[PDB]
Amino acid sequence: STPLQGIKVLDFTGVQSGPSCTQMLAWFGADVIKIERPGVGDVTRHQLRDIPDIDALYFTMLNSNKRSIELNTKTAEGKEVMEKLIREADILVENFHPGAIDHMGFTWEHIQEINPRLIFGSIKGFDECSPYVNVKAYENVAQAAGGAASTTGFWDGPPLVSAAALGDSNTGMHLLIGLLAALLHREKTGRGQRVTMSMQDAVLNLCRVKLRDQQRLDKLGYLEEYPQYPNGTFGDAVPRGGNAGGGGQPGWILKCKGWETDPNAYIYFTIQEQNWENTCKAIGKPEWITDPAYSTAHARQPHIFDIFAEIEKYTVTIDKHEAVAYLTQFDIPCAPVLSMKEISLDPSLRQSGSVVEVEQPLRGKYLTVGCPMKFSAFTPDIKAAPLLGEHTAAVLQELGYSDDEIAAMKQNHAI
Amino acid sequence: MSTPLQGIKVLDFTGVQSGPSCTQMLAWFGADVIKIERPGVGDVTRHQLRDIPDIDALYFTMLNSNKRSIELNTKTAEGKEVMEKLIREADILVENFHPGAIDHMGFTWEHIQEINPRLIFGSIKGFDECSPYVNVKAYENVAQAAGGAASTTGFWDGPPLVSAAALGDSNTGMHLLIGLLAALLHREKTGRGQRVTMSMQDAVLNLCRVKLRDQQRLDKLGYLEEYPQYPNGTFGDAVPRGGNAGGGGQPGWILKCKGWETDPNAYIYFTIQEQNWENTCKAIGKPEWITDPAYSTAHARQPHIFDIFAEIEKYTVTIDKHEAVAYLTQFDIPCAPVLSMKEISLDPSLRQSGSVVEVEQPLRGKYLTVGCPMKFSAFTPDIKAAPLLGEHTAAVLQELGYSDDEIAAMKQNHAI
Ligand SMILES: CC(=O)SCCNC(=O)CCNC(=O)[C@H](O)C(C)(C)COP(=O)(O)OP(=O)(O)OC[C@H]1O[C@@H](n2cnc3c(N)ncnc32)[C@H](O)[C@@H]1OP(=O)(O)O
Ligand SMILES: CC(=O)SCCNC(=O)CCNC(=O)[C@H](O)C(C)(C)COP(=O)(O)OP(=O)(O)OC[C@H]1O[C@@H](n2cnc3c(N)ncnc32)[C@H](O)[C@@H]1OP(=O)(O)O
Ligand SMILES: O=C([O-])C(=O)[O-]
Ligand SMILES: O=C([O-])C(=O)[O-]
Repeated sequence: STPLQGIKVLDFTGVQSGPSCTQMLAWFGADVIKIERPGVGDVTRHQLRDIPDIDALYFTMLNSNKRSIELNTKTAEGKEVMEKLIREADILVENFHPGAIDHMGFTWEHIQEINPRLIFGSIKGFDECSPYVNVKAYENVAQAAGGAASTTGFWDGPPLVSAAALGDSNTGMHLLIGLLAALLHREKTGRGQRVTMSMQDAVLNLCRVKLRDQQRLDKLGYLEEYPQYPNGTFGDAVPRGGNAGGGGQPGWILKCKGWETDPNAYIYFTIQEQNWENTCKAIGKPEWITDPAYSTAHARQPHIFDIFAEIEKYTVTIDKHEAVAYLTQFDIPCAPVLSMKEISLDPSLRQSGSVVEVEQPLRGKYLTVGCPMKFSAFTPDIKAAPLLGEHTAAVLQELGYSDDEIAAMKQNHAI
Repeated sequence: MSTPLQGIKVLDFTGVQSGPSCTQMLAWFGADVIKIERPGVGDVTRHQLRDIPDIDALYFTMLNSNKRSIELNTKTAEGKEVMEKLIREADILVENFHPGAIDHMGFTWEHIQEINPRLIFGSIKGFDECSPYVNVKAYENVAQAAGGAASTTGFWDGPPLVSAAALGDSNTGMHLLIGLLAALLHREKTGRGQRVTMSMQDAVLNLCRVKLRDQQRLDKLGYLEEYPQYPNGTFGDAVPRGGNAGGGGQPGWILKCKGWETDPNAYIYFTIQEQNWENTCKAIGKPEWITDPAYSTAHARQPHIFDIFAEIEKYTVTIDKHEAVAYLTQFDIPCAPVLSMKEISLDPSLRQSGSVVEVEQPLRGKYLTVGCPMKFSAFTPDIKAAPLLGEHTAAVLQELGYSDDEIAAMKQNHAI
């Protein structure tokens, strides 16, 4: 068995936020029916193609294990099919621009009459209450609005976006939590419900510790662990802190051998509070262990960049991998800045099922990020992403449509 | 009637941020969450970066709302027995201790199963069990380094950069939460618990799926057509940093608005949406660019896209970010202000949506927390104070069936 065996999902989503969510649902065992615009399909099929005329990697990495139907829900037949699908499904997911699904006639209120057991998941850029409620949102728009860009980067540089999908995949993961909770809830109420998740909120959730800092800053007028303390200045808003420890312990990104030509010849190095002695032994500074300018976090802070400068006299003489292999003997929390190339070839990520080679029709092999959490009682089986409308006939037949009904839909551009 | 996890009992061994974010959500969903804490010490976040002397820090109160706290030393004969009885009565056990730590207490996953075959065991670590870094301690930024985020965040002429967002911590907690919910759904069918593990490296990698897409494109082709480096810069063998480029979204950049020279947040993100070129040109008074073949497609714009962004900035710098956005959105341009944490903390709509929540804590009074991020039509989480250390020890022990003599003996023996 799988966790979602028997669950039926209607997947209206496109791009990244919505499809990351329903991809996971499929991996957990749900039957995920991707509803696509006839002749067009999810925009990621044509975005940044690396092989001419076939589905792009953006699409294949987000749509493994799904089924694809072409269905134009703005036709009379399409709306009826859509209604039959809602009637038989457990879950409906959409991440269209605000209004979009409503204007098809498929608003929450109509959905409940058709299927009171259905769980409706909706992703938007912004909440119902927001002044930005009808604003279209892409990844970095949510990063700006959710507090991440404000607090990421350097104090003497611009706001900076994160490479990580804080707005897209992160939001899809947050809706997934809601959908799972809603399934557990339905076990008790006998009812579906609506779950919404905004991109702004998904970003904000991950910046909880910066909202901690803002309150500290409001009360006190300073942040004792930030690079600006005590010889710089604070304004009224949490500032950017470069490569400071954030939610972790004090740390920095340090150069290792190769840095002048290799943009990834670096480590993250943590000065953990209780590990100062080991940290000093590691770098051959036994005289720093009990020196009152060095022995506590509070004393180190005013000259912490001298201390990082001193660790860097060692780290630049060896490869990041050598550097880490040594320092971890001293129980220092550290790790190489791994490039996407190193991650793509890393044997242990293959073994753990974190990076998965999948075979796609026409394309052949590609790599995807696998199911990130591991279960002792089940292993996801990660498969190819569907060709556009590959499963239209089968889905219509499962609903009870005759061959004549299907041929009429095709004639009428409903599929 | 009725919350999603009503009747669910959770044993929460977690400390810091990754495990506690997970169990906080479990509590908001209705679960009874028992935080097991070291006697006289508690979760380290109680003492980290206190803004008020002698009381629980905000790091703690923002991560431990709605939980119960017991002081219990599981290294004592009594503590191990209480722990066993707690595992027998619980649905879920969550831990994020250093590698080895919970094993060395005498309830190994294999031992947990014998005690309660219905129990779901959730475990967070920095790295997976076959990683060469399996025993490495991981904080937030260590996971960001190892998971590919730091490598691909920042500028091409600067260092790797960490993200402010908790990619390693709260993100990993959210990923374990997904596993725990799925495992509860799976138990409805099997009648059995299971172990769910989540590493911090994997949580970061999951959010960088689009950079793994780019690595493969780069391996096949030798270039990334949408990256700032194309076509007039150079590519190496690894996905490079691209500054404020659109990433998984459409081409875009962080642009200066009025005040930028003194306000580090006087900026917007501006997206050039492919199907919106005409409106974009109208917005900026460049009607002549609509069909100019140097401008009319994404492919044609790319070699001189920073000129285009520079031209947008001649408008955006004359006006403040909020006005810039109210104007541009009339043209269907995807944009938003770079909101500071100050703006977010005071934002009325975030209060109205339950996204920023004012909670009243004993001794401290009011604080703000990030609320339950997704919204449910059939239920509203009730977000409460975080527990004082050991506040619920007696209650939990009595629920297990211990007498007053048994509890007094535990206290004498430093088991609580
Ligand atoms: C917000 C964040 O999560 S930050 C990111 C790091 N967090 C993670 O989730 C990654 C996994 N965890 C870790 O790597 C580690 O817990 C770290 C690096 C965060 C911290 O490690 P440390 O502070 O050095 O030790 P840690 O808090 O894990 O445990 C210390 C000891 O307390 C013991 N302990 C914990 N709770 C109890 C208890 N109730 N009774 C008795 N002992 C206890 C542990 O078993 C361990 O003891 P041991 O070395 O004698 O076997
Ligand atoms: C790369 C990233 O950053 S991903 C960010 C994703 N964003 C979200 O998830 C939040 C909500 N999404 C959005 O705001 C938007 O979908 C955007 C901005 C991402 C993209 O929007 P657009 O490309 O302008 O249009 P979108 O794909 O939403 O829909 C366009 C039309 O297709 C229609 N449509 C969708 N599926 C179908 C179908 N099966 N049959 C007929 N029409 C359909 C929609 O109803 C809409 O029509 P309408 O404007 O006449 O009402
Ligand atoms: O959390 C921290 O960074 C600290 O304790 O200094
Ligand atoms: O997705 C993109 O960035 C694109 O299509 O250029």
